[PDB]
Amino acid sequence: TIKGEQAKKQLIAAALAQFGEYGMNATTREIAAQAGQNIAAITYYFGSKEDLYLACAQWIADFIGEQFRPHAEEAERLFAQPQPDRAAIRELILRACRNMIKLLTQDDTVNLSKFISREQLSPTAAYHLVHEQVISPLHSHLTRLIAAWTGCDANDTRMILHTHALIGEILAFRLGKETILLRTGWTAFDEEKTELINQTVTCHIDLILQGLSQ
Amino acid sequence: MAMNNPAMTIKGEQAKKQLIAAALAQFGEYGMNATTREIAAQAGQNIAAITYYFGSKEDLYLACAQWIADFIGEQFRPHAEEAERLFAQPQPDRAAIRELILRACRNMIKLLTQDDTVNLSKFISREQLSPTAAYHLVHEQVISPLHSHLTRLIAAWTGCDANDTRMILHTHALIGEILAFRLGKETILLRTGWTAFDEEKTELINQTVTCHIDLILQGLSQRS
Ligand SMILES: [Cl-]
Ligand SMILES: [Cl-]
Repeated sequence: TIKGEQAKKQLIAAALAQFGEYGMNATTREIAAQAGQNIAAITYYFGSKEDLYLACAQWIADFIGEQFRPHAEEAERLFAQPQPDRAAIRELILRACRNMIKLLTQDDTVNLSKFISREQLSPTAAYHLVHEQVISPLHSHLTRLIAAWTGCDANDTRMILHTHALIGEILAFRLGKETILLRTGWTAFDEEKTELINQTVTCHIDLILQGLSQ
Repeated sequence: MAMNNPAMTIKGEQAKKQLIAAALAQFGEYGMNATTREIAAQAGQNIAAITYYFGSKEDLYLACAQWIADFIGEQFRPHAEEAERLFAQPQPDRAAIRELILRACRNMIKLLTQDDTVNLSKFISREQLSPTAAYHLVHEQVISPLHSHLTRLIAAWTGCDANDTRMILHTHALIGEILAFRLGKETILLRTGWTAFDEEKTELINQTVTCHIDLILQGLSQRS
């Protein structure tokens, strides 16, 4: 039971790396070897390679959800006040963006990004599980905060597109990781360099918020 | 991974092009755990032809990278030529600089909402996160020159230093807006309710990204 939860945790971590690189042409053999387990553990603990692929998506959704939950709760508390400040709405936008930038310049989330990025261009049931549980709630959370600050309608197609483009700036330092490392000459991100990325994206958000403001 | 000498015959060149198209699809999806059997079947050629034309699966993988570099390079050669005609000007028209930035962005967005470039995007995205010799081929030949050309245009507009770490970061963040409708394709299709892009929807995307480019250009030129 507790022996099995450690085995399951190693299997998910190894599957995330192999699926992230190879999709469903990852092998149970290589997943099990990287996990320090026998190939039978995949069938025993998860049912099949296919079921382990979905458990990888579930793990990613749970991981993002635990990061996202406190931001949603803080926003609900702010909008419960009779007179929220526009400055406080902006601060929620920036705390969400800085938290995403931080996680997306961290080595140990790279396999999560690989797994999701593959599913963005070839979606399976895995993508829709993560989308419904957390990616859509996070996208809508940012769309509504931006609409709340600017005074626009969060459900307008244009607002959704505006927000999507902005999120692309946050994602560019992970999805364009090798491009920006070579172009800056940095061999790796560190705290000082993540702070520069924060300032860059914060600047663009402020400019776009001010331009959209009613 | 090594380069291959070019085919001596038209029929050879055509069969190699069929193999590269199929290999982009299979490598795009599966990386190096793609199979030559599935590549050959998708191409309508034989496994043995991969061996004769390319030598190995890994050499075919590098040929895919080279094809990507040539394709992007030809799409943005006219932009590069126009940028150099501007750069060599003593009195560069700020309006012309902006027009070149917006046209490059609109060309990128258009290509990145076409179905027939998805496999290219799959191939590069995996290489961004797990780079091999393939990424560095494409980077040196076209990605870095295009990235640098857009940075230099933004710097010219704003009056900043194109080699400044700041300008490189601003440019990279901006390019992420242009890539977002491909790299976040499924997210934005579901969030909008669209089942597919089309002319009209791509024009809406272009209007959105253009708006952002203008707001950022204006904001970065303050204090100049
Ligand atoms: Cl297998
Ligand atoms: Cl093979």
